[PDB]
Amino acid sequence: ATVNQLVRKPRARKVAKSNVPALEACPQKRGVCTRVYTTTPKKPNSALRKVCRVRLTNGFEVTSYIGGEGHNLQEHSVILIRGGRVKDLPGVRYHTVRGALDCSGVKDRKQARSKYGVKRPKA
Amino acid sequence: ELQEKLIAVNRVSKTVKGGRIFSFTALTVVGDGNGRVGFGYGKAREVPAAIQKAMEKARRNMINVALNNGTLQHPVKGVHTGSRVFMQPASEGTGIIAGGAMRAVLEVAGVHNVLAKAYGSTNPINVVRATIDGLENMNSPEMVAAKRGKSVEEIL
Amino acid sequence: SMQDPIADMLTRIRNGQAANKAAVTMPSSKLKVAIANVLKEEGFIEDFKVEGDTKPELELTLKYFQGKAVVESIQRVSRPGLRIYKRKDELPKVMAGLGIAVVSTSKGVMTDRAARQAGLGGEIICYVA
Amino acid sequence: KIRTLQGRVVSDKMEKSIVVAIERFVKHPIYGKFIKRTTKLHVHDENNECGIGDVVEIRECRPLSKTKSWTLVRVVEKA
Amino acid sequence: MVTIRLARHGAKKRPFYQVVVADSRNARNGRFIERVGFFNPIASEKEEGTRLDLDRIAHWVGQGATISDRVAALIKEVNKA
Amino acid sequence: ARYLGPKLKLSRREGTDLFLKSGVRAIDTKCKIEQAPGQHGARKPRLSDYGVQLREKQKVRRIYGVLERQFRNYYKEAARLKGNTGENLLALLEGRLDNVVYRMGFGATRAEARQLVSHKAIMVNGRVVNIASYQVSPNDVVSIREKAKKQSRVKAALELAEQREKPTWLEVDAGKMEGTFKRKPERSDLSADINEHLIVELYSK
RNA sequence: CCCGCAGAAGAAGCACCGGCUAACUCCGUGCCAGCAGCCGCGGUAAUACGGAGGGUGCAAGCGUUAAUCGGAAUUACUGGGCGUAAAGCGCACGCAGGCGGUUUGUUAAGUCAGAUGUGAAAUCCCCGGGCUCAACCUGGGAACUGCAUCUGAUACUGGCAA
RNA sequence: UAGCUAGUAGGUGGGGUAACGGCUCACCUAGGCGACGAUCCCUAGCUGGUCUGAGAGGAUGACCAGCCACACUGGAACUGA
Ligand SMILES: [Mg+2]
Ligand SMILES: [Mg+2]
Ligand SMILES: [Mg+2]
Ligand SMILES: [Mg+2]
Ligand SMILES: [Mg+2]
Ligand SMILES: [Mg+2]
Ligand SMILES: [Mg+2]
Ligand SMILES: [Mg+2]
Ligand SMILES: [Mg+2]
Ligand SMILES: [Mg+2]
Ligand SMILES: [Mg+2]
Ligand SMILES: [Mg+2]
Ligand SMILES: [Mg+2]
Ligand SMILES: [Mg+2]
Ligand SMILES: [Mg+2]
Repeated sequence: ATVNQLVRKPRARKVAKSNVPALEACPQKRGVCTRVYTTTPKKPNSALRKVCRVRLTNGFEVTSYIGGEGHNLQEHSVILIRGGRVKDLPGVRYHTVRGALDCSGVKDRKQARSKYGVKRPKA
Repeated sequence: ELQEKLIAVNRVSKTVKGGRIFSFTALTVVGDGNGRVGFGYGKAREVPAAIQKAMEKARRNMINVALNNGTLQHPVKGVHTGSRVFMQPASEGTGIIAGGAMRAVLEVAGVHNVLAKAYGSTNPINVVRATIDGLENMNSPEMVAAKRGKSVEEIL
Repeated sequence: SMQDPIADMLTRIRNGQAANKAAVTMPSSKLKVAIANVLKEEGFIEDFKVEGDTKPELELTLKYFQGKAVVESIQRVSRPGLRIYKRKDELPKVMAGLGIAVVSTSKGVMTDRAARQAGLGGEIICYVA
Repeated sequence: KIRTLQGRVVSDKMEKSIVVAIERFVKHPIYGKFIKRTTKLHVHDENNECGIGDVVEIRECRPLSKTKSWTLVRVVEKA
Repeated sequence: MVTIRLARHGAKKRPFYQVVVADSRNARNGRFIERVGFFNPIASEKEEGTRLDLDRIAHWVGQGATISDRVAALIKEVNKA
Repeated sequence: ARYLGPKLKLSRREGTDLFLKSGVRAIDTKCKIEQAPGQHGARKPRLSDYGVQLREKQKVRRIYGVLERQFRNYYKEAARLKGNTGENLLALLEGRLDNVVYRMGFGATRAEARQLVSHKAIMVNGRVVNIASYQVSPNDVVSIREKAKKQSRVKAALELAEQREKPTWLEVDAGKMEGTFKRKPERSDLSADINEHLIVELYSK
């Protein structure tokens, strides 16, 4: 644009939103598993992804993926969730931190234990 | 004797009645390390053959760069297709600060310290052509003074 | 309408060098004559002459070296829509020193190196390279 | 010499007062253009003689009313 | 009363006082009017471990500034030298 | 904070000796320097430009026993200093007290010199320094303490050093066991296989 | 802080290894279990899942998440575009606004130069000094792109008069 | 979010403050501000600076320092320099 046009109407930024708005700029949030279940992903992938409908402390009702090889999350479980969506799942924008409050660690991991809340097996 | 550098090996393909014919393209640059650089682009059904064709084309097509102490003479802009590049001289120790294709071009041309950015598209072929255009349109104090009809000191 | 004769002069010179015209002719002005003085004395043109007392017509002879033009680039910086004034310690460099920056200082039209010599700032009329 | 300004009268409806529009010439911080900006100062006017559209020369003084801290010194021209 | 005193800077266990002329109400390391020198209590030898600007200090005392006790001792020692 | 692993694996990766062993014997009879370590050693590695820059940085770091955070501080300081950044970085690396001890020959290797430094067996200008990263300035007299002059380590180190090249910018004695650090070594004086503009470009990335 | 003691003696883990991106093969699983930042991977020979060996990076830390800037010339003042990719109002007139041909004179607002006053200290930067080095703390400088006057120049813009 | 303002804008006179002042009162004028964004609405302590950036900028103002505001909420004044 011309300089006069820019003076009259300056350049506008792009505000941007959060891919994880229910976190409310907090790295983790404590939520209650109002539901635990499985869902099938988008094509071309096919499997039974494990998810939970969680009620966070800020009142948000969200859906959170559960990683790891098998969980032990029944309803009313107190879990801690973090950001980072799952691509093949529609709208699932959060993970549950394994090994946090109730979402206990994956049984029998050896690599990347810190990502799944597994304490170091004895040498 | 001439320093060779392979930049990109890209698999193209044309479609025919039977199906698809997958060929290969090779982009290379040759440079003696002292202001004589050229680039070559060669196609062949096989990667080594394409590389050799690029090598021959690059050796056959070189240009003169009026280097100054292993760095550029003045800020320059290289414009080709959808690729614009900016190159600026730097005091020694800076090294080469450029992208992929530009790094190859400058390393083989013999520039040792330069700052550079690549705006627009970053397609290696057009980046190379723009960089070479910028170098071949970069002047030197001696010939600038010559064309203006003055002496080097009278210019700087 | 013609709202920048200085840009007109620079554009005439640029187009003439592009089209290999030997001389480019235009209406004259005090400022145009001063800029022609600067360009001539730093060797970007041979000669210039202003003929006429009611409609002064200025003629600039362009120079080409080995066939190529000499004025490879010539840009109007401080245009009417955005005047540019620089201080003696932010006077620009053109071609990292090889080029010139025609600057109108308080003592007349005179290049950036001369302005840095005489400790002056002023209006950056144009860049020449 | 005392600090002062010079502006253009835009209204004299006030009794013993005038409103003076003073235009300043500020280079824009971002875009580098020199833009016109005009400030309006309620100028005290004893006697009340200045008209709408005259160039008057004014000086800051003590507060005089709610929004009148400036006052006349002389009238540069009549319009 | 405007007082000439020591504002402690430095780090832990290693003080370094700045002799400042300040209103006696402000905080110790707070607003001052002028910095007239410094004093290093753990000053290693060979280094000028104490420097006062006696002309400015005398200016302030003439203006009526009061002098703290440690600053008075420093002035005595520096003018003794 | 120290690479307490096998040493010759580093030399095998970089393809060249880093003097990580004493030098009593050629390293060829101690490791397959030609072969990179691990199950896939004979594999022919096509390295990228980032590969070239990364390996160069590692090589020099491993030579001096420097870790990445400290080496980045060195690079920042070298860039900040006037002149050529690459040679300034090499000079700062050479100024390390452990490296100065190594060059002066009180340690057969830089790890040995580092342990001598860290066990308070070294003085600088008379004061004991046990900082393995202490920066030795011009004209300093790096010495060995009397209670540590009797260690066979220092002797064997001196007779191992004598059969190598003698750093010009140093003056060492075997009797008094001192050394004057005359000047800062120059990029020209140091080994020419180190190609430091790769480090410069890497950290400019 | 200095000296003495006894003995390697009390002290290494985390992430990753398909490309981006440094680092690769076996076994288990069989579009399942699962991974995932994107491209994507997994359907009986998986360097992409899980385990093992090997390796890479960093290191008393290592990753994940949250957040900001960068890359992003992706709001382009420096530094972008508008025939077909998003983008010339359907076309005109026209107030405010933006810009303004040419010569002489005058003014000194813009502009430039110089000086003065301030622009707190710290922080950033430069030259040094001190804590065994560094972090840290300091001395001096530079800088704080500014603003207000005053004195000059007045080429260019502005005013004013021809 | 396009019109807002009735002590509202100005004048005179009286009162009031440590001090100029619609600060307050009576009267007399009908003004004042706004497209260079008034009024309204939503967030927000401000700065030196911090983070990032080649830089211009962008984001933010934790610690430290300067200024302001507040002290359960809403108001008042008293003593006091
Ligand atoms: Mg550490
Ligand atoms: Mg790789
Ligand atoms: Mg298998
Ligand atoms: Mg940007
Ligand atoms: Mg575009
Ligand atoms: Mg279309
Ligand atoms: Mg279109
Ligand atoms: Mg049309
Ligand atoms: Mg004109
Ligand atoms: Mg300051
Ligand atoms: Mg004029
Ligand atoms: Mg608030
Ligand atoms: Mg940028
Ligand atoms: Mg409370
Ligand atoms: Mg009282």
